[PDB]
Formats: sequence, structure tokens, C-alpha cells
Amino acid sequence: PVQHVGGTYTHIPLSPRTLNAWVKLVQQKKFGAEVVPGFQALSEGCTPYDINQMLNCVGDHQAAMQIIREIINEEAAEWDVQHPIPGPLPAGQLREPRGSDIAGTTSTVEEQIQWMFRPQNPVPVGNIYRRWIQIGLQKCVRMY
Amino acid sequence: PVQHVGGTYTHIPLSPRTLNAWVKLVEEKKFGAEVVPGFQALSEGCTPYDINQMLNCVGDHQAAMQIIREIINEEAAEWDVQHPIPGPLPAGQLREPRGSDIAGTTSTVEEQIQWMFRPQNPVPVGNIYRRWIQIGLQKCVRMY
Repeated sequence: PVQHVGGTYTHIPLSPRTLNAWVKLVQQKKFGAEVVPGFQALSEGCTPYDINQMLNCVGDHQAAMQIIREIINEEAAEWDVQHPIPGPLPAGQLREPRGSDIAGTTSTVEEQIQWMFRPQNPVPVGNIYRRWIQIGLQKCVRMY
Repeated sequence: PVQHVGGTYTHIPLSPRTLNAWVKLVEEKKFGAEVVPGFQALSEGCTPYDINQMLNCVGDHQAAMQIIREIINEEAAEWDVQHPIPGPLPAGQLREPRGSDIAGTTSTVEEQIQWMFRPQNPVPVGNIYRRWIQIGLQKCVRMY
């Protein structure tokens, strides 16, 4: 998640108990329907980096992880079609997020927070990524 | 929770993150099944005092709270039947916990910690209470 202290936005990790509640859903509910609402709830306010921490326990269940990854790739690819880069990037300027930046594969949590909380035209990359994961989890539920 | 720093166990509250995650979990579907494993993880290592904070954070769900209260009262009464007293308790000495002590009604957090961590027959009052709350939450899930 993101804290706002000295007028600055910075990362704060999911508490161990919060992450452990997710981990316990994932291990206990074998990708039954409530993984969906559980993810929604527990991913509230998350950055992509945080979501990627939540997906660490999902990597223990490759069947599910494969399903989810395929959906992430699809959604990232469509994002990029819908957001063509006009370029080139001005010196020193943070790029607009690509699909892989939203997924947190190519971005730092500091970049993520900048997109989320910058003063002009923020991009809610955590919430966009959470939608992608929800699509994937819904598919896991219908395929397990 | 409880911390142990140089020979003294003391209370540390659940983080605001953790408590807010619990709230989100409860309200995603309004006591969807996900609350049961989630509560287990979120309340790990808690005192009754901490569990009561969790409950007060969802106290606007009065229907659920009444269902949980009835179960607490049942379990507390059966705990008291199962533990007739008998002492002797010296004037310098913490009583053995009763049902209302386990529930955090008639006990302070310092008393709870004393029972949980004393070396002479500790009583895991937090875990006992957690068991009661689980029964109540399972009932909430079915009755909502």
C-alpha cells in the first residue's frame, strides 16, 4: 500500500497478517469462488508490486498461476494497443506506463506510486492490474 | 499482538492496515465465506483485546455482531461449567480466567497477556476466544 506522511507518498508493505490471510485463502480454498472477493478485499489500495507479492503464493499452484499469467499477458498487450507511444521521451521524463509497467514486471514501486499519485494525470496502475488479476482468478474458478 | 522485549511481554495493537483489511474483507460480500480463513490469519497471535478491536471495527454490522455475541455467551457459559473454580487464590494473585475474561469483557489486556505467557500453566485465552469467534463467523456466513 501507499502511505502519505511528509507530504510524500511512499510504499508501505501489506502487513504480514494481511498477506497471510490471502495466502490462507489461496492454500485452503482450492480456487473456490471466494478467492475472487477475497482478492478484491485484500488487494485494496495496492500497488502492482504489492499484487506481485500476493501472487507469490499463487506461484505454488502452477495450474492457477499459468491461467492468471496468460490473462495478464493478454490484458497488457491490449493496453499497449490502446496506448500507442507517440515518443520520443523528453530527457529525464518518466514514461507513460506500458502494460508490463502496470503488471509490475518492468516498473519499480516508486514508479508505480508516481503514476498513481503524480499531480498531473495520474494513472491508477494498481487498480488496473487488480482488474486483470480478477479476470484471471475468475477463470481459475471456472477451470479448476 | 504481544511483543517480548527484555524479559517483559507487552501489548502492541494490530496495525491500522490490518484492521482496515479485516473491514474490507467483511464488507466485500457482507460476511462471505472468505471471512472465516481471513479472520483466522488476521487474528493470529492476538489477545482478546485485539479480537475485540477487530469486532468493534465491524460494529456497524449489528446483525452479525448479535449472532457472534450469542455464540460467545454460549461458549463462555460452557467454559465456566467446565471450570467450577476452586482456587485457593492468594490475595497477591491473578485469578484463573472465566468465560468473560476470555472474551475480554472482564479482563484487561495485561491480564490476558499474563495468562497467555505465564510459565505456570499458561491459558491461551486469545486462541480460545478465536475459536469462539470462528463459530460465530461460520454462523454469520450461513445466516446472512
